[PDB]
Amino acid sequence: APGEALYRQHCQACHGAGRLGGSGPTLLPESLSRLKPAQAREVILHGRPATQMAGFAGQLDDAAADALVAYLYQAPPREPQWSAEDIRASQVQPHPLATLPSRPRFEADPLNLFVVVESGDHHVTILDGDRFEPIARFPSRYALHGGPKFSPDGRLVYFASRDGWVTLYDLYNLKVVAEVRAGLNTRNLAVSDDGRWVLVGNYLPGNLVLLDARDLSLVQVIPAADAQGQASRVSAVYTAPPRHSFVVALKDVHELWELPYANGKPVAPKRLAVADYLDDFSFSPDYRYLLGSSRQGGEVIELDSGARVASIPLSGMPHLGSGIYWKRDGRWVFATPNISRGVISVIDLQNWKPLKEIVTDGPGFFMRSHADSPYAWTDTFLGKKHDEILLIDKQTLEIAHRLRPSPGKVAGHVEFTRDGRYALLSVWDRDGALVVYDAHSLEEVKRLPMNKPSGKYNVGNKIG
Ligand code: HEC
Repeated sequence: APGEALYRQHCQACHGAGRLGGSGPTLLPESLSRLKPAQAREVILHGRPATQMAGFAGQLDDAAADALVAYLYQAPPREPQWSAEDIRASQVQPHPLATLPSRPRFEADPLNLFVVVESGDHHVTILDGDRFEPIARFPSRYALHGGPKFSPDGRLVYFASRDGWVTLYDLYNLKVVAEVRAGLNTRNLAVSDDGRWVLVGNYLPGNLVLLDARDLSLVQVIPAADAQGQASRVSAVYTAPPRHSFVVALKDVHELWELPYANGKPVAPKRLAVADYLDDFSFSPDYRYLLGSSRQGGEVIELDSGARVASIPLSGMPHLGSGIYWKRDGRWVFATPNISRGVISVIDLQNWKPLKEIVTDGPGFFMRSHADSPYAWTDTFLGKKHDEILLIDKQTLEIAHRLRPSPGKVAGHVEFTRDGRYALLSVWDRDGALVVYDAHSLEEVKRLPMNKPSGKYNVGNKIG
């Protein structure tokens, strides 16, 4: 085909042999699932503003650009592999933990640090959570995915990237400890509650990759396949601390997995049959129940027996993974945003009966709160109107307040300081910002300019 030859001559230098990546990102069909071919075409011709991807309009014509786009989105004749041997060969260890002191090199409170993902230019900022000033900034792997995870004591932070790279960062020494490429297209990762294991959930290959959390060395590649042998992508991996287990959502088979690690490296799944494909898990506070979205509403499964105990039909497809729990009149309640409709659904835990449907302007994506806050903070991140953060009173279940940090720009995602006194909102824009708010007065206290900040993650709240 003409695309391949054009690719070798003009592209392989940076995007690598087989489109696996190199200087530039991986360019497999899975890698480009969020990039429409017309957008890829414009990137190839004119480049990406303010990056190392320059335009090629002067080197190739319309037919050559179309040929290249067609090649990038075409499935290869055989699926690319990423073996145990590939994984081990990719490990690097610039600052092994054995060689580093175990003392914070800074004066900021280690438990109030924010890890801030700067997705516009693929950097990470480490923020002093009391001064709201950076103590470190470093370039990350391209297109971080899934939000960072922490070691149990909050000293170490683990990043996963779209194209399969895992990064271990030591917050005390402000240094990259190790990196490894666990797959070719990665969904997210999870850290065991005893701090020993990293479990990586991959789309490509369809597998789980188990790493030693101290140096990102390979422990075992676990192919994702149901009991009948049918291959599957991993949708997401989660930690269930009271069960000392990983819980795995599988994209393409009627199974979900629990991998216990109390007795050692979690290499053997306990398989639980599900009636329908189930991903985007949420866990009840006691981790006895799993709330998932089925390909057909919400499904409540008991983890031990795997029995389906209740079904909750809700408008549109609710984003159960982002839902949160709190006590309202001395009884657990659960609230979830929605991907296609503009509503916040509130469910009663005791009976799994819906309590109230709070109507909003548009579909949202994020939800957060704090023991010290009387509101649940959410958004309409996915709607046509999307510059407002909504504060839903935990008791009245109504939008009590609204926050509009940058009128006209996408506002979304909220994280608090460890004591809940301040809330940090992201304006997801090239001319974006991290906006600090007093969580009780609700007034803007500070604003940090950033290129498309996405999530920020408070050590204290993430490990508490
Ligand atoms: C190195 C100097 C490169 C060469 C030669 C080519 N590309 Fe590239 N490309 C490169 C980088 C560093 C990046 C990432 C830029 C960023 O956002 O930080 C890219 C990006 C792309 C993309 C977008 C991928 C995405 O995930 O959004 C595409 C579609 C792409 N590049 C295609 C492409 C083609 C077809 C090339 C030869 C014709 C080519 N690139 C050359 C680095 C480099």
